[PDB]
Amino acid sequence: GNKICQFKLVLLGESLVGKSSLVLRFVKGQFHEFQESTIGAAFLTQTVCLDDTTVKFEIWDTAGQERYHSLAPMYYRGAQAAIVVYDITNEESFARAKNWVKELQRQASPNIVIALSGNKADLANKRAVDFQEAQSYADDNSLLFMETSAKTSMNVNEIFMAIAKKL
Ligand SMILES: Nc1nc2c(ncn2[C@@H]2O[C@H](COP(=O)(O)OP(=O)(O)NP(=O)(O)O)[C@@H](O)[C@H]2O)c(=O)[nH]1
Ligand SMILES: [Mg+2]
Repeated sequence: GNKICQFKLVLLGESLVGKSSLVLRFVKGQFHEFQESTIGAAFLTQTVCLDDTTVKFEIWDTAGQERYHSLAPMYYRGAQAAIVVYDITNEESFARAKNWVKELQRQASPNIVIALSGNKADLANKRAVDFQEAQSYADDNSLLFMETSAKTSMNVNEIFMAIAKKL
């Protein structure tokens, strides 16, 4: 197909849940066991083929540490989609993700497409967040949910493509 679409996507979530790893996996096909905490935000782009449309993602990978919270609107204002990420081995990171969802629903664009990534799914032997519980939470709040693993690549391209399809 010859159609071309471009959308702005932002990743939000508690520090260490794997936002930069998810983006690096999707954009560069890389995964680093040792990834330094992001300062402010990082920016990357990736273009994919969806049906007869070429979709380019402009991705803002935000730093999740609390000291950067006040910068968040600079990154999510104007975003057409967001991926809120938590770590399936850490319930507090899941609670933090719910508060990011609330902030987006109240302060971001009214028509933003919000996805929820239960990341580090490869560490299911240390699970702290029940899959069905997270799926129900996502369903009830109109969020596109998938468990992902930036480490193994599980559902990484899938979550970005599912978002593209809904934009
Ligand atoms: N097992 C596993 N480790 C992962 C996964 N995704 C990220 N990690 C690891 O978790 C750590 C932090 O990842 P990183 O992507 O930097 O997290 P972040 O959410 O960007 N942190 P910040 O918000 O501070 O920038 C790294 O050691 C990374 O290798 C995953 O899917 N599985
Ligand atoms: Mg990061």
